[PDB]
Amino acid sequence: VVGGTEAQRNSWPSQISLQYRSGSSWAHTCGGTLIRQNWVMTAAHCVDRELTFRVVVGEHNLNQNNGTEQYVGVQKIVVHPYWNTDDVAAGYDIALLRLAQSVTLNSYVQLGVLPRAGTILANNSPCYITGWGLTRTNGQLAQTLQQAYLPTVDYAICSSSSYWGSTVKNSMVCAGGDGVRSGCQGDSGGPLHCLVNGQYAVHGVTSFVSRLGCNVTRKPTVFTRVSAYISWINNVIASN
Amino acid sequence: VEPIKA
Ligand SMILES: [Ca+2]
Repeated sequence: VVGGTEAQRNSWPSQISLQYRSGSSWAHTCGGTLIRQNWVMTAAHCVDRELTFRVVVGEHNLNQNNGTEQYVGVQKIVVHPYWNTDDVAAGYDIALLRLAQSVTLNSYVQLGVLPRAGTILANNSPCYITGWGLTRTNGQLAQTLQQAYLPTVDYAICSSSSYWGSTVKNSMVCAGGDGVRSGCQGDSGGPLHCLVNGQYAVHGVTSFVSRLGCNVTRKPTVFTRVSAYISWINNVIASN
Repeated sequence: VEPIKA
């Protein structure tokens, strides 16, 4: 997250760190949202590589013991069947991870609330992106979870020529684009949390930014629209 | 389009 502020420890308890094994250690690669005690929602592109993944819940600082973390292996990865790694702009950037164990819920570990199917946010709706992604274009990961205020940019505006043009689809949510604040590498797969009827729900799964840079004016961060996938998500959980 | 990701 570029232009973020450090999140409070208990603000976003559904945020997870998706990590891969790297030598004798683990490296953060993407975010995710805990949606069941044994299921995480993340981006398909985060799990294209043939790597060993684990999920950390209750995480705040990647580099220090918080006293709240639970670590769990990923047992099954279900990518959206229309996902194509060669074509992020086509959409379908979403995957579900079944965890090897069910995690324990507490102040630091909660299920993310998903929007009702088909819900579309009004232009300029208040949302926050969270994650440990780069804090600058071509920078380094955050140590502590960051948040940034990123208001939505509706489809009509987002798909206009000076924004994303044809690259953005109605199955996506755009947010931000102010040139200061944005998602960035390492935030992929994590949540966009938007306040609706007094309750935050996870309306986006972070998908992509401009090849030009993370915080680029009129290139808002682009997210998979969770509410386009409610049936898919329920179907996967039900059959697994 | 740059996935972000990591
Ligand atoms: Ca930690």
